[PDB]
Amino acid sequence: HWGYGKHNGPEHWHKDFPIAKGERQSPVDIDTHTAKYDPSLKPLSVSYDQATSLRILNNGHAFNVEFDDSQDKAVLKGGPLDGTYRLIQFHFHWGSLDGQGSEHTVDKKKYAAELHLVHWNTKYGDFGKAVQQPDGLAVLGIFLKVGSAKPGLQKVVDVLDSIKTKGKSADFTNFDPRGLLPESLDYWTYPGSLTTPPLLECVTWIVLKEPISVSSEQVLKFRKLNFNGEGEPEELMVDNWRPAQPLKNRQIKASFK
Ligand SMILES: [Zn+2]
Repeated sequence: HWGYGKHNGPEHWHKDFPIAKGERQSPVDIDTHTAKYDPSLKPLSVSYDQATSLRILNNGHAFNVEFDDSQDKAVLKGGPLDGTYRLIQFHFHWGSLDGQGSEHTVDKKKYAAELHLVHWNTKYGDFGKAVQQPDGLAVLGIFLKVGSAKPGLQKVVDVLDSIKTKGKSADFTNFDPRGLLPESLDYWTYPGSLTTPPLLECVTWIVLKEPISVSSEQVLKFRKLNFNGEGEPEELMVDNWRPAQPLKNRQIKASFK
C-alpha cells in the first residue's frame, strides 16, 4: 500500500490515486513575490477555547491528535472561508534532518516540519461527506523550525513513547491546541487537496507565514516513532512529507502586505 518508501512513495501514488496528477494538488511552493495581497480576505478566527481533545493515534503515516467534533467546540472561520469548520484532528509531517520535513515550501525553503490542523465544513454534516466537496475542509498549516522549545508541544512529545508503532493509541484529553500557534495569524491561502491518499481536492489551505520554534530534542522524539506495527521490522517514521506539486491554474493570496 502507499507510504513514503522508495517503492511506495509519492512518485507512485498516482497508480492507485490518479487524482495525484490533478488540477488542485497539495502541497505547493509558495512564491512570496507572486502571491498577491487580497484586501477583501477577512481576519481569520481561530476559536479553540472549548476544544476537547480525546486521543492520540499512530496511524502508520503520522500521529493524529483527535478531537470531539460532534459539536462546535474548536472552530475555524473567517479568512477565505464561508461558514464554520470544526477541528477534527491535527498531525505533523517531518524530516530525517532539520533541513527538510515540510510539505509546503516558501520560496523553495523547506522547514523541519509542518503542523496540519484539519477542520471540516459543518454544512456537510460529517468528515466523510465533507471530503467529497470542493469546500469541504480547511487545513491550517504551520511551519516548524528548530531552535527554542515550544512549551505547548511538550505534552505531545512526551506521550509518543506510548504510541511508538502503527495502530497504537493513547488517551489524550485536555490538550490545548492554542499552545501550538505562532503570534501572528498572517497567512497565505489557496485551493488544494489532501496531501495523503486519497488526495481529494476538498481543501482550502491556510498556511501561516510565521513558523513556530521547536527544540532539537522535541523533533528528535518525533523521529523515534515507527511506521511499522509492533513486532515488525523497525522503520523510523521520518520523511513523511509529500513534495511540492504543480500550481497549475491557481493563485496564492496573501492576507498581509
Ligand atoms: Zn498533513
